[PDB]
Amino acid sequence: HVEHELLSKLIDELKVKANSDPEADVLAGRLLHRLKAESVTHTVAEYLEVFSDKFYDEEFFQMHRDELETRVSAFAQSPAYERIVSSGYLSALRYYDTYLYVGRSGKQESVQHFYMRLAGFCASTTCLYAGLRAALQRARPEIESDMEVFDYYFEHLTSQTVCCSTPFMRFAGVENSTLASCILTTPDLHLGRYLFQRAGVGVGVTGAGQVSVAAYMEPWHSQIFKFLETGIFTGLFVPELFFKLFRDTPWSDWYLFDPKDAGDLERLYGEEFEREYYRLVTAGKFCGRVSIKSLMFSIVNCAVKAGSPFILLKEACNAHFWRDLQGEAMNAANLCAEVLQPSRKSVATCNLANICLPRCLVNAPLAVRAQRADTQGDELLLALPRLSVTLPGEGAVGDGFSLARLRDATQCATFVVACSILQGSPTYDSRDMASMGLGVQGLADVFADLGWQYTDPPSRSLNKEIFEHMYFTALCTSSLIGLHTRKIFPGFKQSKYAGGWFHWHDWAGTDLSIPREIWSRLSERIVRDGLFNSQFIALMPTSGCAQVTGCSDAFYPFYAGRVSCLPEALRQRYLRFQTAFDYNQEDLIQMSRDRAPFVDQSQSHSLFLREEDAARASTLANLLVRSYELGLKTIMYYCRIE
Amino acid sequence: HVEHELLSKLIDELKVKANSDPEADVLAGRLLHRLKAESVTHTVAEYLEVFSDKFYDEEFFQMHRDELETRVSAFAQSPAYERIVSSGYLSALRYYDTYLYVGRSGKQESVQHFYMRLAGFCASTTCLYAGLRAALQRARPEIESDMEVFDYYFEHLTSQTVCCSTPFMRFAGVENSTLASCILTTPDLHLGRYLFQRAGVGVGVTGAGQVSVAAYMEPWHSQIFKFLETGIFTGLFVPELFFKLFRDTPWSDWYLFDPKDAGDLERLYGEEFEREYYRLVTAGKFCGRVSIKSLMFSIVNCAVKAGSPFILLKEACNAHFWRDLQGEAMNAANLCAEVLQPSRKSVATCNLANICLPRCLVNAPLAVRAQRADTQGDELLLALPRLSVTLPGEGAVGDGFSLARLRDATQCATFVVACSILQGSPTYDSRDMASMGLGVQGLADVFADLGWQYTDPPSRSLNKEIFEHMYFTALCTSSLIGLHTRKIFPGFKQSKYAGGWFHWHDWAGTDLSIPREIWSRLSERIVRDGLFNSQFIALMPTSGCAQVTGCSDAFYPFYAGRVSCLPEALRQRYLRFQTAFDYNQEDLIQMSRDRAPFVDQSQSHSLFLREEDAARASTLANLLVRSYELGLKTIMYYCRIE
Amino acid sequence: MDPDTFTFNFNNDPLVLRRRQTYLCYEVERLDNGTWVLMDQHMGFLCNHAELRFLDLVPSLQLDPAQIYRVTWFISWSPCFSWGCAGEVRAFLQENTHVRLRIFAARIYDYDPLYKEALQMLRDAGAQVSIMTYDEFEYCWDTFVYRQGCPFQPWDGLEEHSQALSGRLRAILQN
Amino acid sequence: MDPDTFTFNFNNDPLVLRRRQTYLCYEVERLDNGTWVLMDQHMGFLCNHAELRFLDLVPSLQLDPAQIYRVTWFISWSPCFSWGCAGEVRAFLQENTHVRLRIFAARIYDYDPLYKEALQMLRDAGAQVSIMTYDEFEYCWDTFVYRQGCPFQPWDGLEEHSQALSGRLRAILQN
Ligand SMILES: [Zn+2]
Ligand SMILES: [Zn+2]
Repeated sequence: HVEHELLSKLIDELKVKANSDPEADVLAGRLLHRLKAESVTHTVAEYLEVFSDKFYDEEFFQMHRDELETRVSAFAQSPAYERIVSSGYLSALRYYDTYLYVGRSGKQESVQHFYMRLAGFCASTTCLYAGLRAALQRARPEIESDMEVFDYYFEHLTSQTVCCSTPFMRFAGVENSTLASCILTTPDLHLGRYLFQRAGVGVGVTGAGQVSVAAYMEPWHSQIFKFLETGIFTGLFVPELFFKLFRDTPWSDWYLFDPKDAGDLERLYGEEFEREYYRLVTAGKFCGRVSIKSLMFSIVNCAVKAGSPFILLKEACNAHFWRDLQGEAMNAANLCAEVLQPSRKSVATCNLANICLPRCLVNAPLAVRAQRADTQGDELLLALPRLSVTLPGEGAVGDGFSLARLRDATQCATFVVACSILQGSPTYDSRDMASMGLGVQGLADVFADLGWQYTDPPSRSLNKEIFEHMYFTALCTSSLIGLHTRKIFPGFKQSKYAGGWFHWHDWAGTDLSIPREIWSRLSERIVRDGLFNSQFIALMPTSGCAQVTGCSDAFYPFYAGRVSCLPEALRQRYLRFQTAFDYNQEDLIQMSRDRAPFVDQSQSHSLFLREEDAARASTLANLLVRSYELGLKTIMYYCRIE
Repeated sequence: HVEHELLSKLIDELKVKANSDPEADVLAGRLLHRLKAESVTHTVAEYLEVFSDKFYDEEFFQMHRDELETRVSAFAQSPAYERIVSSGYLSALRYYDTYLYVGRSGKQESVQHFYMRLAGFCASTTCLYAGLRAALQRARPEIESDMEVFDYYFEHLTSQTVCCSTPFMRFAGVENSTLASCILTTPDLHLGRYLFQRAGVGVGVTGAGQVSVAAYMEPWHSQIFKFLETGIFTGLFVPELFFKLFRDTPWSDWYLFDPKDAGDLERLYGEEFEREYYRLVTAGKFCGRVSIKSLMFSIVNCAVKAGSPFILLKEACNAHFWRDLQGEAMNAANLCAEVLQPSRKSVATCNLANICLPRCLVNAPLAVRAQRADTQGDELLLALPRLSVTLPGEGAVGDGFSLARLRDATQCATFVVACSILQGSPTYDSRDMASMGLGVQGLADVFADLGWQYTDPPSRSLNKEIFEHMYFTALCTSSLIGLHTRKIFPGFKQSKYAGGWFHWHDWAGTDLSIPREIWSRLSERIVRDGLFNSQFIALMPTSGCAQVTGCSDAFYPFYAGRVSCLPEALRQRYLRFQTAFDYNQEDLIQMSRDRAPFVDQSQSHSLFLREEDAARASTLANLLVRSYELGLKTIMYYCRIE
Repeated sequence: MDPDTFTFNFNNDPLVLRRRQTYLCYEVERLDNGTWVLMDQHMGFLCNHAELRFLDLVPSLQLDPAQIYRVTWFISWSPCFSWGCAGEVRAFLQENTHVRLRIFAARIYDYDPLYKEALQMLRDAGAQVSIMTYDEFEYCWDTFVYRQGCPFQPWDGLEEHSQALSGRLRAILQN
Repeated sequence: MDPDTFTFNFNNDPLVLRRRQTYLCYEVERLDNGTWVLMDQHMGFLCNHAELRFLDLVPSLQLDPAQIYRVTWFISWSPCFSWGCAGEVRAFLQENTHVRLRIFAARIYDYDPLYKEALQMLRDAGAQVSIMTYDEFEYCWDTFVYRQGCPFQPWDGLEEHSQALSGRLRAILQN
């Protein structure tokens, strides 16, 4: 076999120069797919023979062998497969390194069989629960047979309108491992059984006393300084009193308390946190005497040196939860500071699925059939407007951002996350909670393809529209799933949703693209039916699933050319390719706050600073303070420095 | 440079196995394009610098350098360029061997620059004739600037909806060579000046007496037997009386005459051909006494041994011309027996352009802008129905065969042929003659993609619809061009068109997809305006463009697997891939007759026979008789034997 | 019952919910004097809806109406509703008032949307339903499983999953 | 003129129609007694619309109204209409009745859609228009071209193209 040696040598010679050649990395991906062509399964029968130990008793594949073979063969010649293969060298490398499962015989699974496995797992779960199938049929009144369920999932996954989490893409139907990517716990120091897993862990170590893991601690801790400077990340659930006292009267003195007594500061928050904090300092129970200016500058310096500390506003995180949480307050987030659940009583997980918004453009080809925008079959989504009228710019490759296929993608992602929760939760409490994080990716790609800067007013309007619409769709789909499965998350009663609430009620100056009459109908149906999921929208950095799709990293602007360091002639025409550092950080924070009311969970908001103002250690402080003033939940995830 | 050696070796290793692997020939084409990437021009400035001696005075390129660069760069990343590159190894080989021009410096022109050159030549011709521009603006009321003319031509050519002739794509603006692919002459034996050219030549040697060239001779010639058996092809303009006497009374004795006297048999045709023939035989002026059965069997045997003899019915060839031609009748065709013009008085040429009908499918992606099906601006083409309702079968990749973009392709092909005639005709008589041959390619691909056999009734209905619609569009566009250019072909007055005639009047049992009232309006506008072109539709085998576009060879079924020699299980599902030999030849002849009324010129009708009935030397005779009874012009072009 | 399948289909790990097959381990106890008495002949197990299979086998199990009996189900999945199993179990216990049913479900068959209603009507049918703890699992292993002397090997997370399922069931029944 | 320019811009091959530039070669002949007489001083040529350029050059060419003059145009392209060249020529010959114009066009400028009307109106203006044959081309070569003794070298198809253009022109004028 002399072809494979030539293929590998050409792979090296093209990937060495693939950084500056956009035509060579695509060729590298094609040649890498060709090189592994004979080492992967070619037919569904061969796939079931090689992986018989994972599929000998999987009813769906065994009884739909022929239809699966027909659809996979159609997909192989489909333009979606060509797009997937032509996604670059990194996409193919990630496929053949992580996503594509390998059996005993060494015959890896092909890309077509990989997407077959994902869609078949989803379809089998839906047909097997008999309530997810009913919910899907009510939400898609064109699906009758289980093979049509597979068709729905297969078109929505192969077209990459739904970008599933890494554990889901890796172990859906091939392993009994947990499909929840994010795990957060707050033990009374259990945790060891999750460190041996392959999912991120967020630990609240505020009560300590005197895989990737994120440790969260409140600033009033006795060893806050020892925790700041030390594999393991850092988290700061900063109280509002910190930002207040730093903003005006910076000379005021912060107080530290050891967790031996600590009053009830960890348990509660809000205005009574100020009363309890000041009662404690008047009672002389403070162990520390550190000035608040010094602590703020220490946090800023530790952030600029390394992105270790995560800054999350306790008030925004807790007061906007669907429960009261005034009595007991969470103080720990997930690994990426974008999942917000209480975790003291039991281990809380979250299942994530992203939506590549470039696939929501009208001109973007999709494997989804054309006869699916109609026959949508949900009375609350037929009445919503589409084409997202926002006047795209002159240099716009995109032609409107349909905003209706965005809702279809949100529906399919909600159903996929429901399947993942039901068939891959590590504990029954997490399974019943049904925490869903629906992030986005390619938002910068959408703005560029529509000929705008990230900051342009059309970009902000489209951002708000996207997040409001996807939150509304997630709510409606979760309500339908809960109604047709009767699996309502345990705390739905005597909660905010049960009385009429949508997480955008508790914000100031929110403009809705929905006429407020369909929100009322959604509230009525939620009240009379319930919600299957407790959390819906959570913005994941999704650095892994974006590589195989080519979508831009999450909702951030481009940060991974030298558009700024380019002549003015080739600067206005490529101004929409400005890096995230080029954009004013105030505008990014304002856009994050604009999308915040429609993100029930947190969002991995990262600040992008250059080495001219980050070293000042006063611009970052002002950014954090004004992020406080806007009520953001995750004030700072990573302090990116260029 | 080590990449080139690896590329060449892998090209060899992929093209050696490209016959049985459809994924390897595409990769071979991509890698051949990559290998020549640095050996071809990359920018429009570089293209104009390398080929300055052909474009120093070309005003269009010099004044539109920047816009051309922008459009070519957009085309490079456009999906049309990806489709062109992924057309296989043969397409790339033909590009880099024949079509792409090579300058003095050795830098070949790139594919994008090649299509730029074609579109720029067309746009420059339209701009500098000032009547083609007006006609195009009337026929496309969205084109204002010359750059929009270039956009129109570039979009239609890059998408390969319109395929120009080989001389056009080889010498459009780089050489002053003739752009007419077909040349036919009937000298009084001048011809030498065209043999030194690189175009097909068709010579009528009926008056002989006692590059590729086709010689045509009537059966009554005294040296007919010496002409039949002997680089040069063979042609037989067979009269009606031959088939009449062969069909009944085969024992009747045929007569041969020398051209020394010959009566007036060569000059005239029809019923008075029978009277002149019988008057001559009663006058005892016949040199020969050969039996008609022997002559017919000799012709059949010479055809089955080699496809040299071309059988064209003189009656259908002459009686359906737009003139009378009763007094003087043509006896010679072009190289491919598909161009029918008188050639005694002067050398007649024909400019050809093909249409890939697979590009007329609704699901086929096109480089043509979506905002072009509307704003047609031709009142006789906006009212015509589209989507060609024919109920495609279950296994249909295509979804309707729009039949409106077919008319747009016919319009653009008519304009391209007009430009070629005006700027590349070898003589003023041919330039005024304005003979246009608009063929089709990929018809078998259209039938297969619509889930039909070539013989299915939907396939026949679509065939008739396609040819009637394209003939109508050619007529309307030529009338508009003649009106806005004041260049009407010399014999339009006192001709058939000037009185109301459309070449489908003189046929029996013709069903019109046009409501016959729009035909009346076309007749009125032709009468009051005239026609720029004298001939409109002619079916070319187009064996060259089929390699570079992937469209099937002309209107023939697939003939260039072993579908017949395949198990019955994999025979019904692949039944639409039947070879042309599998289909009943009578059905093919019937479909050729069905499309004949809307083909004003002749067709390249080739019969496909196996080595079980061709050797019988009687089935071919019956096929020829049936083709005669249906009034076909070209009874047999090639007698293909498998 | 052979091993390597009792562990597979009696594991209560939610990550093992992928594969479903009901296995009803049954035994009958007679109320002699005041203490239930077990016999070796009526010990057995069933495979796959096993609930009905047992409902069809119980007429031919040498039942004596005079002496009231009690039967315990060591079923892998909780009885379901939309397939009707809870209905037939309630109907069987509605007319046959001399037989008491004990259900020990290793897992809650929440695959049925009507599982809460099924459990509620099973409770209303006079049969108490619970979730297997470690001692029921070891009793099943050393009674119905052909262990050939091998002791019972617990799986990871048995206690936690058992407690979670017991809490869910006791929340369902209290309604 | 100069070689490689007269030959390039006076070739009547339809394949050479791509390159267009009007070149006008003029000479004036006075009608002395009964025979036209040519002089060297008014011999010359123009460049690129050469027709008007000559129409504005003629008043400053020592014109004598008393003696009737005749001027011959050995123009590369036939005079055009939509740019008004034919109209300007007709206007010049309408008032200046003592000047006769002879037009010898190497090619018919059919780029103008109204070239037939231009030729017809030029004929109506009293100036006869023809197409250059071989004799006219060689006269141009040895009169208006700096040949430096090199004889005239005809191109391929001169006679055929000249005859075709002459036939077209006489068909246009007869109307
Ligand atoms: Zn059951
Ligand atoms: Zn002019």
